Amino acid sequence: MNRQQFIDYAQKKYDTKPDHPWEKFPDYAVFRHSDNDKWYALLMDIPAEKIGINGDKRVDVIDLKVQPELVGSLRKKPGIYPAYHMNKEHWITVLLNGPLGAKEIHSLIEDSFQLTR
Repeated sequence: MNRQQFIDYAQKKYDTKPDHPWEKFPDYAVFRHSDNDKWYALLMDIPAEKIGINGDKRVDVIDLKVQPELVGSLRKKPGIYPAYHMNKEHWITVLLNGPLGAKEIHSLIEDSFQLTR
């Protein structure tokens, strides 16, 4: 799943419009509820290095909130890394255009959504 397919899925399955809090980073986009304004998804374009993957290349990742007892197990899957720019005990960073399946990603997007309802 890529950057495009992601922002679209959010718009349809949640009717959420992407926000861009950072002026310096036009790409970084957050997804929150209209209720409590709580972020449940953080889309970012970052240097592969910042999350351990090598190669002088950039990557598109999304940060999702999960239950602290699942962070250890999830991070063990391929394509899931430690939370970047977010709290590591509560957040997860999923690599887009990566080995993680869109289905598995959709459910994680749901989990982060309900965890911040």
